[PDB]
Amino acid sequence: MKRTFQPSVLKRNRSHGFRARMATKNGRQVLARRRAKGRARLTVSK
Amino acid sequence: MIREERLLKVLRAPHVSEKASTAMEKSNTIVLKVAKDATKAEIKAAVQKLFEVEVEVVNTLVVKGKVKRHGQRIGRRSDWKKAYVTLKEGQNL
Amino acid sequence: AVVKCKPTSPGRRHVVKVVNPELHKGKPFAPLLEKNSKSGGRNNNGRITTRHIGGGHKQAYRIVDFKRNKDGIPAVVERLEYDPNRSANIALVLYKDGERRYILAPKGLKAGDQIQSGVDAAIKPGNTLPMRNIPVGSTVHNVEMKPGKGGQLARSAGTYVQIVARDGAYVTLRLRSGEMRKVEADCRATLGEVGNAEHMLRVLGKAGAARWRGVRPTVRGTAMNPVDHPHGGGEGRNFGKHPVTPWGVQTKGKKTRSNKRTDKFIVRRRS
RNA sequence: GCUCGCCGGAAGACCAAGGGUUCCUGUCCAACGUUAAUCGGGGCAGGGUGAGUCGACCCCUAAGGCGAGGCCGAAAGGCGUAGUCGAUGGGAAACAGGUUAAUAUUCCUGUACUUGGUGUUACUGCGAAGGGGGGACGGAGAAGGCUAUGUUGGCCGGGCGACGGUUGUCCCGGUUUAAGCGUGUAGGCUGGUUUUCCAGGCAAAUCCGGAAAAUCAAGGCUGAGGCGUGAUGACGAGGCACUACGGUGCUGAAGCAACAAAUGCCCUGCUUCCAGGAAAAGCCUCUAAGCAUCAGGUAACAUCAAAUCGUACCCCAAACCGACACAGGUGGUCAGGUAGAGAAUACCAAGGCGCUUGAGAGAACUCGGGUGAAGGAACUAGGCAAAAUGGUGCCGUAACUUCGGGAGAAGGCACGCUGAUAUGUAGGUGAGGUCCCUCGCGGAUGGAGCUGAAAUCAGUCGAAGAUACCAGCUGGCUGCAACUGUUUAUUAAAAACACAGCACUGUGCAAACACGAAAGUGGACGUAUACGGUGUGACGCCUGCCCGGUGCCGGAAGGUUAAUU
RNA sequence: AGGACCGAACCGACUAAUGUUGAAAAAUUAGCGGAUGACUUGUGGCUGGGGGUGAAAGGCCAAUCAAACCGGGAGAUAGCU
Ligand SMILES: [K+]
Ligand SMILES: [K+]
Ligand SMILES: [K+]
Ligand SMILES: [Mg+2]
Ligand SMILES: [Mg+2]
Ligand SMILES: [Mg+2]
Ligand SMILES: [Mg+2]
Ligand SMILES: [Mg+2]
Ligand SMILES: [Mg+2]
Ligand SMILES: [Mg+2]
Ligand SMILES: [Mg+2]
Ligand SMILES: [Mg+2]
Ligand SMILES: [Mg+2]
Ligand SMILES: [Mg+2]
Ligand SMILES: [Mg+2]
Ligand SMILES: [Mg+2]
Ligand SMILES: [Mg+2]
Ligand SMILES: [Mg+2]
Ligand SMILES: [Mg+2]
Ligand SMILES: [Mg+2]
Ligand SMILES: [Mg+2]
Ligand SMILES: [Mg+2]
Ligand SMILES: [Mg+2]
Ligand SMILES: [Mg+2]
Ligand SMILES: [Mg+2]
Ligand SMILES: [Mg+2]
Ligand SMILES: [Mg+2]
Ligand SMILES: [Mg+2]
Ligand SMILES: [Mg+2]
Ligand SMILES: [Mg+2]
Ligand SMILES: [Mg+2]
Ligand SMILES: [Mg+2]
Ligand SMILES: [Mg+2]
Ligand SMILES: [Mg+2]
Ligand SMILES: [Mg+2]
Ligand SMILES: [Mg+2]
Ligand SMILES: [Mg+2]
Ligand SMILES: [Mg+2]
Ligand SMILES: [Mg+2]
Ligand SMILES: [Mg+2]
Ligand SMILES: [Mg+2]
Ligand SMILES: [Mg+2]
Ligand SMILES: [Mg+2]
Ligand SMILES: [Mg+2]
Ligand SMILES: [Mg+2]
Ligand SMILES: [Mg+2]
Ligand SMILES: [Mg+2]
Ligand SMILES: [Mg+2]
Ligand SMILES: [Mg+2]
Ligand SMILES: [Mg+2]
Ligand SMILES: [Mg+2]
Ligand SMILES: [Mg+2]
Ligand SMILES: [Mg+2]
Ligand SMILES: [Mg+2]
Ligand SMILES: [Mg+2]
Ligand SMILES: [Mg+2]
Ligand SMILES: [Mg+2]
Repeated sequence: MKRTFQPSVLKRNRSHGFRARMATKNGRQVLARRRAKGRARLTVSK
Repeated sequence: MIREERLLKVLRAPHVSEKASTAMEKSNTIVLKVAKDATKAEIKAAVQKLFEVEVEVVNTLVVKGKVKRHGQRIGRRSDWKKAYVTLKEGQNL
Repeated sequence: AVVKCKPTSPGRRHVVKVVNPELHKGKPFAPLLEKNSKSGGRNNNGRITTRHIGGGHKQAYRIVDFKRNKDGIPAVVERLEYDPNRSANIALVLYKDGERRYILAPKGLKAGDQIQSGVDAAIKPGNTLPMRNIPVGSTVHNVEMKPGKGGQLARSAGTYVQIVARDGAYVTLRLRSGEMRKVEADCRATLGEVGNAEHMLRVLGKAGAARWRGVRPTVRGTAMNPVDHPHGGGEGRNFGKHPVTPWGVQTKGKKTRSNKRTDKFIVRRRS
């Protein structure tokens, strides 16, 4: 059966990537929270 | 003109393997490890200046570093660039 | 002409089509073509703002001259054409200086007919003039509501407006709706009726024919649940409420015209 | 290694996406592998991905995104102009053979092609953020010409058979060859050329559009395939020679024809229909500012350049999505033989596999199947399940009907093989030859050779000839819904939803209405033969009475009545 | 010609059996419906939570839906166990 995760690198990067996060203030607050938690990987970009 | 300081940095080592030896003995091609940012033109000028041989053409490819485990800790070897440098038939390198 | 389809399949049994052999069989005039991509009834918020719109055949927009502004230069009708964007047919006309335009095709207009616009034009179908030059009692179409703005009234197939009276700077028109409307006498109108009056005689015949025109299905409010529509609910077919729109406004008789700015121009409502 | 078995419109092959070293070699067997493992997609070490032409990048735009100013909004922000991004689409160019343990349209051999930069020589009106052209576009259908490909014959090499026969009308194998360049063919479209004039193409135009005469009558554009060349080459059955028994080096025959033939090509064609079928750039052409024996354009020849990133391997799967080495899911391309209408189905080829526990036994019982005396729905909620029907041609077929249907109604007969008709028929294809020719890929006749249904008559074997696989059960009465569709992803597919059709009602355009504190946007680049809302639900015959209640519409006298004063 | 007919691919899901600590958190097997269309499919895009979308089942909106998910108010409150 077709499951929910159908990968596409382009769609992944456009939806959740570093530049999408940076594009809006709420995305930038996502990045601020992840930097303050100390995540080794801020976004799906890497 | 590409600088001598630039040319002295772009060739890192000869590459030693059976494919490299067969290339040298069959089609007059040397196999070199080169700087990852090196271009075919820089490689050509460097092999001509620093090995004093005439270069027909340079083919290049990027080698991806392998993921390895050291005492079951994950790391990754570096990527590097490999140059197939074809000489002009009488050059003796 | 109007032609019934033979009942060789249930989806054909009730089809009635309007077939016009005078319509150009080939491609439209390329220099007056523009892309018009579809909306699905969604606005710039991405939300459906008009229900029941979507799909249907791809269409190219034909630049139609609703202003009829090339005063004093006669044109000759080259060919009548099918226009997917409207119910009327259009006519490709060639102006004596070499310019081509599309116009709404009026009743009786055919290839080789001569048309003209301006105060000096003869009173014959296809000619356009300010309504101050058109006799009282004429039948016109493509009527301007403001001078120089372009035709806006009586543009659908077979429609027309009657100039009923002239009083000063204004003409009074009987609109196809039945409404009596004042319009500046400088506003222009084209003589005659819009053509393709058989348009309304056609019978689509099947659901798919509505879908080809971009018309998606209408679900009745009483077929829904109370959370979706005021009519929703019931164990079985129940109604017992005053009929309303999906947003709760009465929909059998309640008036919605609210425009104090243009009331002055209405002499008598459509009735 | 020999046998066996399974897939073969796949369980083969090549990819995209996704993954990321799983690829190859050596070595190890603790853990991982549902068993053992000497093996592995497992551990460890080393190796492996080579591009002017393939792809990305790049130029160009779609939906859409972002958006200088701007408009709007308590703030955050929303929308949007100029712009700028955004492929799933448009845009330059390479093929065949060989080679590695592992890459190849990338390396090598052979033979090509494209764009751009400079430098000569020659002829010159060049110039764009602009104008015009082109790019450039639907569904269905029909037919012709082709090729891929297959079959047979010829040819070439080999064979003479473990058991009766096999020098022949015998058996096995091979019979391949590209891009490029030349030729412009089947065929499609279009009249052509020269001058004059002009309210149009935001200005200009020699370009386009329009008008006028003169003149010629074929000019031009496009176009599969074939032929020639590429190629005195490559490959090539096989033979020989060694082999670390995995394979390597040498040598090299024939290498043709006829017939059949695509869903591929001509074909972005043609015909037809209505539901009327992207954009922009590259490209071509025209002028403006301007430059003006300069620059620059054209042409040939010469020289330089074409960077960078991807390229291993899986890819209907043990490598991707499903926690698994999981009977699931995953877009594109390739398409052999016999039989067959077929990409169904059976058996096979190329190729790939036997599904990572086995060995015995031959109880009940469960699962999946086969057969069954007599009976034949007695079973049961119900014929659930099962059994049965099943092909082609021809004969024949009722009520009812909206005249289309119903209908494959029902029902019945023939069907294999062999011989002749006719040593192979009707037909299809088509060489030599001849005749004409606006002389070539020409036309007219001519028909060798090849291929080849169906029928008739006679004979003949079996219990059975649509023999396997494959492949309608039929009829009678009646409810509901007109119909094809849609639906409760995962207990409901229906009589529910939708539907064409009908009706009421709103809406005069800055429309009603909807999203939105707003700007705006959709409705619609539509305009009452339109658009929204509501109910009904093809069609036929119809749709009666009630306005007292509630709603809506209209009224505007009188009473009551807010802020305010 | 056709929301025409029979029938593979393809899209579905009417019946039965199996399976129900499954091979599978919806499948398998034998049958079954559509199969030029209101068809189906790839890539990309838009609509966001009292919101979307809905040929309407309260269906669907990441195995979650009569108000998604994550974090917070938060140790809500719990005359109840
Ligand atoms: K109800
Ligand atoms: K109910
Ligand atoms: K909510
Ligand atoms: Mg090279
Ligand atoms: Mg490379
Ligand atoms: Mg509607
Ligand atoms: Mg309706
Ligand atoms: Mg309901
Ligand atoms: Mg309510
Ligand atoms: Mg009831
Ligand atoms: Mg009641
Ligand atoms: Mg590894
Ligand atoms: Mg391996
Ligand atoms: Mg052991
Ligand atoms: Mg083990
Ligand atoms: Mg390994
Ligand atoms: Mg845009
Ligand atoms: Mg914006
Ligand atoms: Mg701004
Ligand atoms: Mg761009
Ligand atoms: Mg693309
Ligand atoms: Mg390989
Ligand atoms: Mg052929
Ligand atoms: Mg086809
Ligand atoms: Mg590969
Ligand atoms: Mg297994
Ligand atoms: Mg699997
Ligand atoms: Mg599939
Ligand atoms: Mg099969
Ligand atoms: Mg047994
Ligand atoms: Mg049994
Ligand atoms: Mg039996
Ligand atoms: Mg029995
Ligand atoms: Mg019996
Ligand atoms: Mg019986
Ligand atoms: Mg009984
Ligand atoms: Mg009983
Ligand atoms: Mg049954
Ligand atoms: Mg059966
Ligand atoms: Mg009854
Ligand atoms: Mg029905
Ligand atoms: Mg149905
Ligand atoms: Mg269900
Ligand atoms: Mg069901
Ligand atoms: Mg508006
Ligand atoms: Mg109803
Ligand atoms: Mg009814
Ligand atoms: Mg059908
Ligand atoms: Mg479904
Ligand atoms: Mg099945
Ligand atoms: Mg059917
Ligand atoms: Mg069918
Ligand atoms: Mg309910
Ligand atoms: Mg869900
Ligand atoms: Mg709530
Ligand atoms: Mg609190
Ligand atoms: Mg608590």
